[PDB]
Amino acid sequence: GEPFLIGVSGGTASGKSSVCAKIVQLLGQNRQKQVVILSQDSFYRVLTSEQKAKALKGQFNFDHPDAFDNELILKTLKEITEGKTVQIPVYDFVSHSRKEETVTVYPADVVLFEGILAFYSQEVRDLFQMKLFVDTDADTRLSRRVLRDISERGRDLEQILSQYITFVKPAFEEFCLPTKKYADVIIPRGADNLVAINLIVQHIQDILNG
Amino acid sequence: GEPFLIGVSGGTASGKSSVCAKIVQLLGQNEVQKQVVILSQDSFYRVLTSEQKAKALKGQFNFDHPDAFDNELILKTLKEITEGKTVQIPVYDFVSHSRKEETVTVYPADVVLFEGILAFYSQEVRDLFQMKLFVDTDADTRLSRRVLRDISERGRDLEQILSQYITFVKPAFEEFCLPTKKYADVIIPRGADNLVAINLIVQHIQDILNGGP
Amino acid sequence: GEPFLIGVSGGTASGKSSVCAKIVQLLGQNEVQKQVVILSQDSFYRVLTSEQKAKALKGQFNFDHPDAFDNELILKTLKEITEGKTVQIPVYDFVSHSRKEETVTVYPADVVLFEGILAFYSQEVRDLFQMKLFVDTDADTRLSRRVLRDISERGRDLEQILSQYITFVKPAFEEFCLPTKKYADVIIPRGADNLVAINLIVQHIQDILNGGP
Amino acid sequence: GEPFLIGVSGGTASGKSSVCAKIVQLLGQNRQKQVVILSQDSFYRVLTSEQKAKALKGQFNFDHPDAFDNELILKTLKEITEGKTVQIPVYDFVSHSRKEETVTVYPADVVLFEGILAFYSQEVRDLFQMKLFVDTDADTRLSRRVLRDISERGRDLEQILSQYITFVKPAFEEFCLPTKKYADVIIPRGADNLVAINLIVQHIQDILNG
Ligand SMILES: [N-]=[N+]=N[C@@H]1[C@H](O)[C@@H](COP(=O)(O)O)O[C@H]1n1ccc(N)nc1=O
Ligand SMILES: [N-]=[N+]=N[C@@H]1[C@H](O)[C@@H](COP(=O)(O)O)O[C@H]1n1ccc(N)nc1=O
Ligand SMILES: [N-]=[N+]=N[C@@H]1[C@H](O)[C@@H](COP(=O)(O)O)O[C@H]1n1ccc(N)nc1=O
Ligand SMILES: [N-]=[N+]=N[C@@H]1[C@H](O)[C@@H](COP(=O)(O)O)O[C@H]1n1ccc(N)nc1=O
Ligand SMILES: [Mg+2]
Ligand SMILES: [Mg+2]
Ligand SMILES: [Mg+2]
Ligand SMILES: [Mg+2]
Repeated sequence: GEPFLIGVSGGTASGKSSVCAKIVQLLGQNRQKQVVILSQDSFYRVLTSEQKAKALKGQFNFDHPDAFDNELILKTLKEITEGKTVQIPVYDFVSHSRKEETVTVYPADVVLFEGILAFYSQEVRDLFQMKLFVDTDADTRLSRRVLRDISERGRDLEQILSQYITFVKPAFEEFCLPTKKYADVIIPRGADNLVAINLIVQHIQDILNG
Repeated sequence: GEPFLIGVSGGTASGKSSVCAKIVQLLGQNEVQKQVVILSQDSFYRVLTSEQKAKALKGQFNFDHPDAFDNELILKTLKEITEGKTVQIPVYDFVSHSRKEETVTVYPADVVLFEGILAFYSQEVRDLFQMKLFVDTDADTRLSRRVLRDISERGRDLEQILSQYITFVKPAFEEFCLPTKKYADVIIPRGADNLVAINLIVQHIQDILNGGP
Repeated sequence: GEPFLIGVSGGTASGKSSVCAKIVQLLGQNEVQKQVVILSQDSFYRVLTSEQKAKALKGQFNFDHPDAFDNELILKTLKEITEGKTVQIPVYDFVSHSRKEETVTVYPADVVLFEGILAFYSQEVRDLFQMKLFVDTDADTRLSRRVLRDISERGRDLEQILSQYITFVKPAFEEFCLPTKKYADVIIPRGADNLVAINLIVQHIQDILNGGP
Repeated sequence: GEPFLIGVSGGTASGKSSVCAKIVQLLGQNRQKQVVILSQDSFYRVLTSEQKAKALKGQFNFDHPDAFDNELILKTLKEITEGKTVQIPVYDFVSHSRKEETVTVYPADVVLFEGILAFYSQEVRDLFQMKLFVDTDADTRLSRRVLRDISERGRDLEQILSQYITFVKPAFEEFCLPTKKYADVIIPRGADNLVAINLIVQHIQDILNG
């Protein structure tokens, strides 16, 4: 069959992955539908030595649409829509290097693609049969983002905040937030909005059933 | 010869003090001078009982709640300043959460600026202000500034800072500060960076002090 | 000899048109005159396809969404007005949800006011404005004004009005209009009733037109 | 035993009664705790013929603290806290008349007292062992209030709105909203905030159990 591709966007630490996890979990509550969640973060571009030098100095914008391998995203997603098995790269964010190992993703009935810029490119955007944007208060997101980067990346607090003000927040307002208008459903308060998520799940189930 | 009281509000680390400072500096650049004094709501915290200080040590005291401040003393102080009287302002030790014996003498001035997250909360205090300004700054910009302020305090954990913010500061802002925003004369987006708005406010103050243009 | 463009935003029935009207009237009272024209975003709705009009008849078309407006035509029109050109403005029939054949000629002016709930949404349009104002009015005050406007339309059900508001108008305001509020130079609480704020804005406009005080 | 008195306040159509119903319903989910919900609207004062004339002309403020029989409220609530059976008046809002029939309320383990001005009087406020304030967007509340009054009171639309602007909204900002500072828990989004309500229920259960 043909997979049902769902695109999920939203600002940093807005709860995109939590909303996808909730969707899969509620899909199984109601044979079973196979569901897989993909992340745009897996498709960061391979950096040159100069770009990696700027990144280690905190001078590379990883929130700009150019930072993502949009060509690899488009090709991976188009092969999924045609029902094939694909290989997903494994990107190391602490070292800014795409690892050699890949992850095999077998065909599923529903595929969720989440990322801060999932709706930016028009070609990938037209592949999504449903599009969701996760909305969360900017300070709530920042404090999640700060705790997340302190532990998962081991970075300094002052350097996290200066990176946020320099790159993350401006790129959100210039590149991510405008893609909100392409969303079929906008979800305020993220995964805690179980009412909205339940409507989305019921909509997904009715499209697959008939 | 009546002091001109200006109330300044806005969320934590929105720029209330910087806006007050910019107004003071701009008022002096166009002097042909004016006595200007700045008061802060943070000087009027209540003295905590030993029961309350115990909860405070466990991070279970809401310092952002209206009850945390001496609203009676705020009103009495600002009313006397309005009448041209000289007032005594307490000094508050935040480590001890108590008031030192020494007070600060504050003399009347041409312009008195009072800044506070809850400056507009009480109706009696709000009516004392002949001009009211609200500083509107992005929440994540404010949180970044607020974290850097609090973290400079020695032995103040970051996860303690962020959890106090999520539990007390953000809810108190939404529930007690934001409903008063409607009462301002002018709302200043982006804080002290908004000089077109601040220049208009300063020009309006100069013309009130001069009895006209 | 360049027209001075002012962008005005704020939620539904916040007072955008009244604020524009008050600015026009106050600019003429202190003339020693200035040509001022007012444009509205509601003139730039897109023509609806027969598929879209069908959903509109079932109350399932979002007229508050950014896609409902001709952003290309808005930008092209305001860019030509900025250059001092004369523009043709469409006329929109709301019953038919289509554009009449007749257009309205709009000549350049000293001051051009553009008002719209989504006036600041697009970055290209937002940068054309040399001054940006946001009108901040209580939501229940706005809803009361909005219901009385819509209910005067013949055969327009009240429960249809309120459900269109809850489904489309309020969410679009929170998700598309409010994030642009930060870009305004001045935020006007309580709308056209705020004459201290409006007087400051008018005085600032007069001084830009005069090249100084 | 002694009943556990809970006071619930909030603006018009904020969901106060819906929050009380949800609390009772979740209390029984977890012998059983007997719970009763009382409404401040039952204790409107008996109007004189002149006051009733102004009310029929739309010139009486039913949102002012003086409109409620605070003496009867205090006495009814104090007798409840001492464990007695009380009689609750039955007020007719369309006619502004207290009916002669009363409702018998037998002792319960938990008593919820909801009303726009439940925390206004300090004497009634000190009787509440827990205090809750329900927060909801003003336009959401107005549209609920409008539909509610169109049907339950049969009033004209223009007269509902003018009453709201003249009395309801100003009295909310002057009398109701300031009592928010007495609340132990503030509930944004009303009954839809099942996370906050669950914490309240668990707190109630732990106070009753031990
Ligand atoms: N910096 N920065 N911001 C980006 C994005 O905002 C976030 C995307 O996902 P999200 O968690 O915001 O949803 O990843 C961060 N990233 C990317 C590569 C790397 N080597 N280190 C990182 O930190
Ligand atoms: N926690 N907390 N919040 C409060 C207020 O929100 C902020 C004042 O407002 P502002 O400076 O943000 O304008 O001070 C914090 N405070 C209070 C006492 C203390 N011993 N240490 C503190 O940190
Ligand atoms: N529905 N709705 N919302 C829209 C907008 O929110 C409002 C414009 O903004 P404003 O007048 O509130 O400033 O017009 C309404 N509209 C649009 C088309 C039509 N045929 N009838 C209407 O009523
Ligand atoms: N008018 N008015 N406002 C009041 C209050 O706002 C509301 C209290 O309860 P709430 O539903 O706002 O929670 O009752 C209304 N009332 C009272 C007596 C009467 N004879 N007719 C009424 O309509
Ligand atoms: Mg993620
Ligand atoms: Mg300060
Ligand atoms: Mg208009
Ligand atoms: Mg009720």
